Amino acid sequence: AITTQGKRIYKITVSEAGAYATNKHRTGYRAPIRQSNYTLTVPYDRFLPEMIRLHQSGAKIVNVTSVIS
Amino acid sequence: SRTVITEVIATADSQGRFLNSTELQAAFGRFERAVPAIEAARALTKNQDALVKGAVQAVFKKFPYVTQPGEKGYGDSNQAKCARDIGYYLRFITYSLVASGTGPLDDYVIAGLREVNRAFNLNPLWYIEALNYIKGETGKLLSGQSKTEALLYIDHAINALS
Amino acid sequence: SRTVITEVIATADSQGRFLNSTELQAAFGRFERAVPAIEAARALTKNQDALVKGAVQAVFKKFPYVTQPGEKGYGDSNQAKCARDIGYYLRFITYSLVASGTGPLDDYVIAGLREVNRAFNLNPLWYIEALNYIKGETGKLLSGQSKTEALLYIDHAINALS
Amino acid sequence: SRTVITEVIATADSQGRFLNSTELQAAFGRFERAVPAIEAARALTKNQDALVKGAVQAVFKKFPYVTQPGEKGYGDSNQAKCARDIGYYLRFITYSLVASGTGPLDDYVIAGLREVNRAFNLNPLWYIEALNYIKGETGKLLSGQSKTEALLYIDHAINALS
Amino acid sequence: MSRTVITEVIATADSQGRFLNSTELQAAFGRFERAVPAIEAARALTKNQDALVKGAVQAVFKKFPYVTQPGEKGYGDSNQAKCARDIGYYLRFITYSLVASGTGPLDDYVIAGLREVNRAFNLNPLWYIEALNYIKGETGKLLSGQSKTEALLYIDHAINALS
Amino acid sequence: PSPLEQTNTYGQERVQANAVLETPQVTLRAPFTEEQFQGALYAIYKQVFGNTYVMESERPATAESQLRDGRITVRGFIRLLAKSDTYKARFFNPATQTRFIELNHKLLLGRAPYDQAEISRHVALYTSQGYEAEIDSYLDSEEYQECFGEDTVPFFRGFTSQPGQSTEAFNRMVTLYDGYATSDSEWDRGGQSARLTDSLARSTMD
Amino acid sequence: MNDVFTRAIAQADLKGSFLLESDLDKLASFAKEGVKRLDAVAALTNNAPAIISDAAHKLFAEQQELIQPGGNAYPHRRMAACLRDMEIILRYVSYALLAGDASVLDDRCLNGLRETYNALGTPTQSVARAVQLMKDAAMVHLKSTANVTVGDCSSLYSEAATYFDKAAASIA
Amino acid sequence: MNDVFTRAIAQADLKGSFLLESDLDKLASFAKEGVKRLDAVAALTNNAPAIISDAAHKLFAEQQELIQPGGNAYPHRRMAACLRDMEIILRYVSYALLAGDASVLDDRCLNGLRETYNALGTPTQSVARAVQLMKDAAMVHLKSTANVTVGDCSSLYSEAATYFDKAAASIA
Amino acid sequence: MNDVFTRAIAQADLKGSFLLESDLDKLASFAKEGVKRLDAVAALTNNAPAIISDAAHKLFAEQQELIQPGGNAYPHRRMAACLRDMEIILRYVSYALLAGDASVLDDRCLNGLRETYNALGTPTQSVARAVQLMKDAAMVHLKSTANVTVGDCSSLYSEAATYFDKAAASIA
Ligand SMILES: CCC1=C(C)/C(=C/C2=NC(=C\c3[nH]c(/C=C4/NC(=O)[C@H](C)[C@H]4CC)c(C)c3CCC(=O)O)/C(CCC(=O)O)=C2C)NC1=O
Ligand SMILES: CCC1=C(C)/C(=C/C2=NC(=C\c3[nH]c(/C=C4/NC(=O)[C@H](C)[C@H]4CC)c(C)c3CCC(=O)O)/C(CCC(=O)O)=C2C)NC1=O
Ligand SMILES: CCC1=C(C)/C(=C/C2=NC(=C\c3[nH]c(/C=C4\NC(=O)[C@H](C)[C@H]4CC)c(C)c3CCC(=O)O)/C(CCC(=O)O)=C2C)NC1=O
Ligand SMILES: CCC1=C(C)/C(=C/C2=NC(=C\c3[nH]c(/C=C4\NC(=O)[C@H](C)[C@H]4CC)c(C)c3CCC(=O)O)/C(CCC(=O)O)=C2C)NC1=O
Ligand SMILES: CCC1=C(C)/C(=C/C2=NC(=C\c3[nH]c(/C=C4\NC(=O)[C@H](C)[C@H]4CC)c(C)c3CCC(=O)O)/C(CCC(=O)O)=C2C)NC1=O
Ligand SMILES: CCC1=C(C)/C(=C/C2=NC(=C\c3[nH]c(/C=C4\NC(=O)[C@H](C)[C@H]4CC)c(C)c3CCC(=O)O)/C(CCC(=O)O)=C2C)NC1=O
Ligand SMILES: CCC1=C(C)/C(=C/C2=NC(=C\c3[nH]c(/C=C4\NC(=O)[C@H](C)[C@H]4CC)c(C)c3CCC(=O)O)/C(CCC(=O)O)=C2C)NC1=O
Ligand SMILES: CCC1=C(C)/C(=C/C2=NC(=C\c3[nH]c(/C=C4\NC(=O)[C@H](C)[C@H]4CC)c(C)c3CCC(=O)O)/C(CCC(=O)O)=C2C)NC1=O
Ligand SMILES: CCC1=C(C)/C(=C/C2=NC(=C\c3[nH]c(/C=C4\NC(=O)[C@H](C)[C@H]4CC)c(C)c3CCC(=O)O)/C(CCC(=O)O)=C2C)NC1=O
Ligand SMILES: CCC1=C(C)/C(=C/C2=NC(=C\c3[nH]c(/C=C4\NC(=O)[C@H](C)[C@H]4CC)c(C)c3CCC(=O)O)/C(CCC(=O)O)=C2C)NC1=O
Repeated sequence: AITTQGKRIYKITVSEAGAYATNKHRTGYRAPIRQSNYTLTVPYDRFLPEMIRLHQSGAKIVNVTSVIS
Repeated sequence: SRTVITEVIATADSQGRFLNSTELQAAFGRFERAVPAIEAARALTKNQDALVKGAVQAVFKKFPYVTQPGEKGYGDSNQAKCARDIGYYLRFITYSLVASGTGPLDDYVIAGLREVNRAFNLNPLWYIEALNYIKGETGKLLSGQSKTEALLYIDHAINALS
Repeated sequence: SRTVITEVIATADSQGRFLNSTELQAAFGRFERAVPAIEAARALTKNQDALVKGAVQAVFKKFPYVTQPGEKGYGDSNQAKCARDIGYYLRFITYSLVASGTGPLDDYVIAGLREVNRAFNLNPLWYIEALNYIKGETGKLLSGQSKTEALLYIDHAINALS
Repeated sequence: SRTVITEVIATADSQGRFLNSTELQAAFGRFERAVPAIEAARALTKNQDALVKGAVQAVFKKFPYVTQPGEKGYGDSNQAKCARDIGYYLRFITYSLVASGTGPLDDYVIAGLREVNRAFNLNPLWYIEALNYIKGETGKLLSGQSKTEALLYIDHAINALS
Repeated sequence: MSRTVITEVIATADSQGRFLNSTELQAAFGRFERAVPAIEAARALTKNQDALVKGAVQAVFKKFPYVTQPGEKGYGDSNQAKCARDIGYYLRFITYSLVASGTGPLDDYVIAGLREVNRAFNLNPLWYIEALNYIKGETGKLLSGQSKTEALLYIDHAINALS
Repeated sequence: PSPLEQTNTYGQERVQANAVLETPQVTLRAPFTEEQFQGALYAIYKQVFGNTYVMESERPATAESQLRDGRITVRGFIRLLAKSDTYKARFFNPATQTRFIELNHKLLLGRAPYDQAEISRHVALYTSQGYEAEIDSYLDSEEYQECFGEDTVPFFRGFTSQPGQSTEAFNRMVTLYDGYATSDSEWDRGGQSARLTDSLARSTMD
Repeated sequence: MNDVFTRAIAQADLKGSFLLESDLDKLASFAKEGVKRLDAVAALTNNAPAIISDAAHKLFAEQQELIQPGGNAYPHRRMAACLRDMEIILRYVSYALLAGDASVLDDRCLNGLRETYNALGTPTQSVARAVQLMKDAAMVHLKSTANVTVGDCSSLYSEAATYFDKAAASIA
Repeated sequence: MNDVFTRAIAQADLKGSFLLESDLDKLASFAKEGVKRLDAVAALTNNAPAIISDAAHKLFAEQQELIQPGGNAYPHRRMAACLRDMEIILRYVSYALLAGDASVLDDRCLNGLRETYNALGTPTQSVARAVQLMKDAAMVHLKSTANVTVGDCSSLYSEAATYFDKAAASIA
Repeated sequence: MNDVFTRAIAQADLKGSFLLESDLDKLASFAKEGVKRLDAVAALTNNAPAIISDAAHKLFAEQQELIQPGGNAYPHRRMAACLRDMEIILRYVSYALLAGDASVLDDRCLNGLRETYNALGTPTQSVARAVQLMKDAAMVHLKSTANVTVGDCSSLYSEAATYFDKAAASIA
């Protein structure tokens, strides 16, 4: 985090894809329904768990942008 | 800002379920309280200027050592700001009465209150005394119910300011 | 249990605040509508036997096929337990009227009714036409606001069964 | 409390790792800066009574009206409480200088002071004036490193007050 | 708290708040049918343990000649006894994982926390890697049919863990 | 009726947690004002800090301001809360690591630990990758993610059966919660001693 | 956590009979008295800073050790906790008042406060005296009839007194 | 948890020896009967709702005080929790049957039920009667030969009976 | 959590009076020798892998009951936990040495470790023996004066040995 390699936070735009919604229905609505598209800001170190978890959830990454560098 | 039906909307959307009775009786509560607040708003619209001026004179009264030269009460533009402040507070009070809720009052004055108060040496007790005096004259200005909910709403404004 | 009074007190406790206007206006609403609600509950408690037994008869008339030997509705104990269940429902509708909230229904009969119903292959419809019988009578036994609100609560009962 | 060595121990615990040259350098510099801070503690300790009396009378000079009857300052018990509070503050400032940090001061005055302020109407500006007088008074009681570090401690306390 | 196919199935079913569907039954059937070659391999390895351990000792000696001279970690009669004991326990746990139809025994017994053991005892994995290399070389004839590959899978997983 | 009377919620009040089961979860979804904001923060602070009262000076203004704008989810704000030094000072600093993990489970997951194997694994995780990784693991855990969601304030999900929860979780959290009045500061010696270790021990063997 | 009607329903279902006409009459009377009870609750809510402040003043006048060095409330953090505990108990008492019965306190507020205060080292009798003076100040404010429909709320005053009394008893 | 093969590996590790030939023999005996185990668990799972429903029928028939008001099944939410309890106990006994080692039932299920139902006020004797009724209802489908190859499985009957007896004596 | 300076300030607050000039001089003397203490703890941390290696080797040479199956540290995971246990013990002893007070070691390793090991079944006397061996290796490594100015550090040696003594007495 504090490290120069820990910095360079990147923003992520996330779309709750159709496959994501189909998986969500079978798993169950334990979270409130929000509009499929939403934005998010993620540091470098926890950048990985974000798209990993989106991959098990079935969603796909719209794009990636860098806050720093 | 919320009217009672506004938090009704918020909840009903939040659980993703239709309105049950309870919020509907709340809607009543609002409607049957609406009219007394309506003539309250009328009366306070009538009395505004005297309210402001008398409040200025009384806040000078109970705190005379701020009217002395060299502090906040001293200053022509200072007193003009006192007057405009009182006007704004009681106008938002009328707004809240019309809404039958504290919503506009909250999101228009209450947010960031304390830090503004000590960030400019504007004593909260000044506005506490001003609002208390306003209770003093509005006790006779309004009668019956309208007096009661006016008392309660400026009381809530004081409690947030206190 | 679960009441508008209890909703107020919990939604003030979990945030640790003292009560302000909106919820106490809702309390006015509750305390004013208590009297029509409580007299409606009184009347319902006054006429229970006809309601329950005629509801059982109405279920038979709307489902003759459950009466014959060899199916689940057949049996003296089965009719006794009919009357028991419908009496419970009338019970809890009266309770909800008394509480001026749909709480006790939700706490007792609405919590988990689906899986217990499919546990014994119970058809919720049977109870729905029992409620239809009940609304048919309360269209006569009550008058206006008490009638309106009893109809409201029983309608919510079907809706939950729906 | 939060001393430099204490926070180093805590952070070394955090990452589950031993100490390194950087934090030992921090402890080193703490050890050397202790000696001027130790002399500051001596100078403040030997002057504590004059410090307290001068601060109390400086606050009185700035706001003599507080001493008027019907106000917080009026009353021999009230003045004794003023002096006792200022003495507690000075003792905690000595503990801050000894501990080479704000740890004890933060924990033992700054934690939960504004609550009492609001409850008991104890204006921070009074203690701010007292600490400003202590600043001016230690400007001559201390010089060099000790004066600068005691000044930064007490103005940290002042900024926390405001 | 071992992880075997049936135990993993049970844990998954308990986690999901449900009973066992078709896939769990099919997996149980597969494990039950594969147990017979695994038991065959376990018995065959049990028969010839001494040859395996001795050949592993001499293979470790021949691969790295720089060891068994005095003045280093591996030289010593107690060191030799520890070599024999370690290789014996390795083959013990390999047989256990063969019988369990899962790597859980090996994982929990040795692979759990092995690396800090090595770095606290200067034990580079390469010696035991060569030991298991000789072990698979010997078992290349010891077993037959399914049992051969059943042993191969678990021993290869153990080697990869050692890597 | 029966000679022995069993009220509707009788189990809720005979067990120490009745209002806990009655108290609903709180979410922060759409733009809002200071009032229910302050309420939500008060609820969060009572939740995370085991009914330890946090001095008003200690709280972070920047984090709550960013949450107010909404750029950071409530999950991120909870991360920032846990990472704050006051969390360690109340919890991590005066208490042993087993007791620390028990407290961390009870607070940020609202449930008792399932088996001693979980405690052992999480102690190993802490030893191998520091303090902050344990909190990142809890708040990144799939169990929390599904049971609460991105916008849910943690609540005591014990006192209630959960999907795939150990039978001892109920007993441990009954022994561990012990009421609204229970505090877990550097005081009372109850937040320091690991009560749950004895119960976790019996689950290791059979 | 139950109010008057909810608990009435509670033992009603416990006995397995319908709500008798007498109990309905009691509840209807309560609701008729409802606006007075709400008036008392509003009076409690309004004067909360005043009552907390002045009650603290009498407490710390009649005891000094709590503010003395090393006293059970000596640090500012501990003083603030000392005051907010009384604020919380007052808020819960007002909760019970509007709820008509003392269920809320026994349910959550005071079920296990005694062990907490032993563990914290707080003396119980001091807390009891603080609650008692809180009660006295609340009574004083409620007796005031300014800007309210005059009448007889003697039941309400006595009932809030019973609240505070059993709260102090639960402290012990 | 700790299955039968896990149990064998556990004892082998504890005494530090290899598998004996008799150990491989008994584990092969377990391996060959796995088909019968699959049949048994399929029978239990498929008939589970019917079994639990009729078992609850005999339950509430035999003890009529539980259902009626003041009983622990009355408020009809407790009924839902009761059905959940029957299904979960049958679920863990099916788990234990599949694993062949009663460790999973003892640890994951029966460790805390005793204190749990003390804290819940449930008559535990009733729950023991319940699980006994479960085994009575389930042995029907157990000896059912519909749609499957016929064969004596007396060991499976006895093992299921012992599992249910363990559960009963546990909650007893 | 608390060090010598914090502990002294705590006593000063307990009596409510300023720090005594004598105790201020004591703290000044402690700070003057702080460079020697920092050197001691640095010698601890560089030799910490060496200290733990030596202690583990000698303990395993003298005790063999753990390396065999059924030993408390027999599996790789168990003995790895053992190794990190001694590692953390030494780490907390070093932390106490930095602080000069045993409060932090009490807060971390000595509040409830005993019953923790009892539940785990860990024999405490083995832990105490490991503490003694680490203490011997540490006094050996710090009594050397490599690349650092020589001086009288017998006070630091005594303090570290006594910290190990309190740790050992706590565990066993
Ligand atoms: C769970 C079952 C188990 C395993 C897997 C095991 C391996 C093992 N071998 C050890 C020591 C040892 N092991 C060896 C064997 C070495 N000699 C060399 O030829 C080779 C590199 C290698 C074998 C081919 C030696 C020499 C030592 C002594 C290390 C020392 O004390 O310096 C140790 C450290 C314990 C001690 O020092 O007494 C372990 C844990 N022990 C077990 O109880
Ligand atoms: C912050 C204070 C503190 C520390 C550092 C601590 C260490 C610690 N040791 C543990 C178990 C253990 N501790 C040991 C150590 C034993 N091995 C040998 O045989 C000796 C008899 C002895 C060491 C000389 C072992 C082997 C285990 C694993 C228990 C098992 O799996 O059977 C555990 C719980 C399970 C785990 O983490 O895997 C902890 C937390 N506990 C604390 O409360
Ligand atoms: C809190 C209020 C409450 C509810 C909601 C409730 C649902 C309920 N109704 C029951 C009796 C029952 N009730 C019915 C259905 C009635 N009888 C049939 O003749 C008609 C078709 C129908 C009337 C329209 C049946 C079929 C059972 C028992 C199931 C059985 O024995 O087969 C049972 C016990 C099941 C049994 O004894 O086997 C429950 C849990 N119980 C309650 O105490
Ligand atoms: C950590 C140690 C500690 C301190 C320092 C502390 C301050 C403190 N001073 C108090 C009283 C007081 N404090 C003051 C001092 C202020 N009022 C003004 O008049 C002065 C201009 C100004 C002084 C600069 C006075 C006059 C009183 C008595 C009247 C009152 O309660 O406001 C009180 C209220 C309780 C009481 O004594 O009756 C507190 C909490 N409390 C603590 O636990
Ligand atoms: C953490 C404890 C610490 C502090 C607080 C610190 C400040 C500090 N700056 C110093 C010299 C100085 N400080 C300044 C900066 C100041 N002078 C200029 O007029 C500006 C108005 C102003 C900058 C805003 C300068 C220019 C010097 C002399 C240059 C030199 O360092 O040789 C001195 C030596 C004189 C003395 O004994 O007071 C101190 C202590 N050093 C420390 O180790
Ligand atoms: C890990 C698997 C698991 C088990 C073993 C389990 C037992 C269990 N049953 C419970 C409640 C209950 N359980 C029952 C059922 C019993 N009472 C009646 O007398 C019946 C005869 C009898 C059914 C066998 C009832 C009625 C309750 C509600 C008690 C209350 O709310 O006061 C509870 C409290 C929380 C809840 O589940 O709602 C547990 C933990 N729960 C689990 O998640
Ligand atoms: C559910 C409602 C509720 C209760 C029941 C409650 C009791 C309570 N009192 C606490 C501390 C305290 N409570 C008091 C108050 C008492 N001690 C003094 O001696 C006085 C005699 C007396 C007040 C008049 C004090 C002084 C502390 C400070 C102890 C400490 O936290 O270190 C704490 C720890 C909270 C924290 O700081 O994180 C709790 C939970 N708090 C609540 O939110
Ligand atoms: C939105 C908030 C709101 C409030 C709070 C409010 C007060 C209020 N007080 C009322 C009557 C009353 N109020 C009171 C209570 C007061 N009298 C004395 O006893 C006490 C000093 C004091 C109790 C704290 C009494 C006794 C009555 C007359 C009812 C009766 O005699 O039965 C009524 C009913 C109409 C009336 O008779 O005036 C209202 C609406 N109105 C509002 O719109
Ligand atoms: C997909 C999961 C799966 C299932 C469901 C399964 C059942 C199954 N059981 C079989 C043989 C058998 N199944 C059973 C068990 C049954 N016979 C007994 O009489 C009882 C009624 C009952 C056990 C309580 C028996 C005894 C055999 C004959 C095997 C032998 O010689 O012992 C067979 C081989 C015959 C065929 O394919 O038609 C299957 C497929 N196998 C599977 O892989
Ligand atoms: C990054 C942390 C750090 C280190 C490591 C460090 C080493 C260090 N040790 C010093 C003195 C010293 N260091 C020691 C300690 C050593 N001598 C004894 O023989 C022991 C074997 C051993 C400690 C166990 C002693 C006794 C002195 C002499 C005291 C003095 O010079 O005032 C000095 C002062 C050199 C001088 O005054 O000319 C330094 C810089 N300084 C630091 O800021």
